[PDB]
Amino acid sequence: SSATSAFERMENKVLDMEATSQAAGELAGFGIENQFAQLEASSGVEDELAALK
Amino acid sequence: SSATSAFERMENKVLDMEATSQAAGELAGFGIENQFAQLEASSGVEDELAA
Amino acid sequence: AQQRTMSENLRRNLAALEAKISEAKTKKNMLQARAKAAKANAELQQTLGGLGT
Amino acid sequence: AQQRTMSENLRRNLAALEAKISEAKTKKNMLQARAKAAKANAELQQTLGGLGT
Amino acid sequence: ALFDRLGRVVRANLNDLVSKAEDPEKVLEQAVIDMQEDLVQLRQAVARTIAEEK
Amino acid sequence: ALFDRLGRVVRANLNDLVSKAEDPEKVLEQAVIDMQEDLVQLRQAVARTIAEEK
Amino acid sequence: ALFDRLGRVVRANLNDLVSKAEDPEKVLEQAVIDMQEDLVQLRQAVARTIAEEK
Amino acid sequence: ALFDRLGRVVRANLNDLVSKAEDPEKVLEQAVIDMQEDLVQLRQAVARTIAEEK
Amino acid sequence: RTEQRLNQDTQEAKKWEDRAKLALTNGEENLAREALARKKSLTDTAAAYQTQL
Amino acid sequence: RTEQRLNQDTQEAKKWEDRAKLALTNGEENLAREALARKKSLTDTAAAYQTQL
Amino acid sequence: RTEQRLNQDTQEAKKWEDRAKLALTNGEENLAREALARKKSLTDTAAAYQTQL
Ligand SMILES: Nc1ncnc2c1ncn2[C@@H]1O[C@H](COP(=O)(O)OP(=O)(O)O)[C@@H](O)[C@H]1O
Repeated sequence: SSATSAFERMENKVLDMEATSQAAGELAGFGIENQFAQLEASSGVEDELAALK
Repeated sequence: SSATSAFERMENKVLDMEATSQAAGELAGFGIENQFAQLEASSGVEDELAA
Repeated sequence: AQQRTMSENLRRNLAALEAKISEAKTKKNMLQARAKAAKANAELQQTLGGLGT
Repeated sequence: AQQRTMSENLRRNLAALEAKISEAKTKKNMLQARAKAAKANAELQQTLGGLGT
Repeated sequence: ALFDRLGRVVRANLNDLVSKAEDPEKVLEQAVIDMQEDLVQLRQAVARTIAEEK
Repeated sequence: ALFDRLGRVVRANLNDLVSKAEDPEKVLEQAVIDMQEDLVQLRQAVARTIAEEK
Repeated sequence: ALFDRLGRVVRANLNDLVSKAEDPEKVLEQAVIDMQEDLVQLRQAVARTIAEEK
Repeated sequence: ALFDRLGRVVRANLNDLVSKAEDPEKVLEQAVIDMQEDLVQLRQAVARTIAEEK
Repeated sequence: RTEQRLNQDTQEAKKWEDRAKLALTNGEENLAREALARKKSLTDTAAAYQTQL
Repeated sequence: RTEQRLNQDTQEAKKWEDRAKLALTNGEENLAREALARKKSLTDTAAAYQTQL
Repeated sequence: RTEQRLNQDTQEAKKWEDRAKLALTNGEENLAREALARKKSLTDTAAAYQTQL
């Protein structure tokens, strides 16, 4: 009946929802890191070519 | 009745066409750079010649 | 002496109150303007948007 | 002396509890933000996902 | 799934019925009128922030 | 606990219903009007303590 | 189990009926609307997240 | 004891129902309000304590 | 109307162009930079109008 | 429409290339790297459009 | 139909195969294996499709 316990219940609920979203993404077909890593390498060599000229 | 909430309503309404803040930031940078880059350069040389 | 220093403190609170109100008015108006900018932008997204009528 | 001793005890306790509440308040805001984020993330993954009819 | 698909069929049909009955030229015109109005309101709004600046 | 939680659910729902129906722009405006009024009253109040000082 | 098989047959028939009622020009478009509606909500969440960081 | 066990089962079911009716955005906020309301009262006690010392 | 808009900015641009030239001739860098920047802005606007036209 | 999208993306990529090289020259390398990332993103988008065209 | 999907799976399999080369160069066994696995899945579907065709 305390406000703090109500706060804690909802805190945990939100955290579970975040965890649900993380899992949902992975099940959907998590890429990201994929694209990001290729963009990083691409920008790497791009910086090298720019620096060169 | 609070200004903090008033801000939040406005802030959210904008997120209707983007506002990652990476927009304005990156943009302005190049803008200010390129402009003042030459501006100052061409002028200084040009002054001495004209005199 | 007592009434004067009491009054001085009250006067200081008055100055603080006035400053805060001034700030709130400034903030209020810029927010109305920013809200209107958002509304206008949304209507341009509509007209210069996708397909419709 | 007694008044001072006891009113100082209350002040420490006021400060501790004020600190505790303020923690909860700032957490309330970010948790709300997180909740919204999580909700939206789940809705998009289901809609954009090929799974289901 | 059955009723979720039902909803999709129904919403799609309804939007097309609305589009059909509606005259897009009047709507387009009206849209421009509204944009112009919003623009005027923003100009006034900008003027107030200028006024506060001053 | 059951009815204490019931109260929490109910108060939260009610505050949100009030917030939803209410227009915050009018309230914000009204708040500024009230603050300005209080400020004026305090200025008069200050003036009386000044008057008593004198 | 014949009841379940019957249910399956009925559900399949209904699914076929609603599938047939689909028209690509309206439906494809309708799907894009949905994806758009959903995006607007996710952006608003990101909007708040950014505000809190600030 | 079956009566007590029955009561426990009923209370658990009711607790689950009211738990489900919770919505974090409204409820979390509502909890902070309560903590605030309570603080205001404690401060007033401290207010009096200070006055008496003086 | 598009032509008139283009010309208006061309006319204003020539005013700040000349001011900049006078400033450059005198050797007053600060005035030259100010006028130049104003000219630049107006000529960019005029370019946009020319394309539209 | 595809043609228009393709050309527009190609043009923006050239702008970000220029911007990266200007930033790099000034000695703001981090900004240049960021610019090269924007350039790359637009190059890929344009490429997709080219094949689509 | 079968021809469309099949010819598409074969092209996509390449995107995955080439990415595996990049992942190893980046210094990552884990995503290199995943990239190889995703390449396999499309290769297996394409095999099935060609036979069906
Ligand atoms: N076929 C359509 N394509 C795009 N937008 C549409 C279409 N039909 C209606 N709209 C309207 O335009 C808006 C497009 O969504 P929005 O999220 O603004 O686009 P984006 O996600 O590209 O920024 C929607 O709010 C919707 O009401």
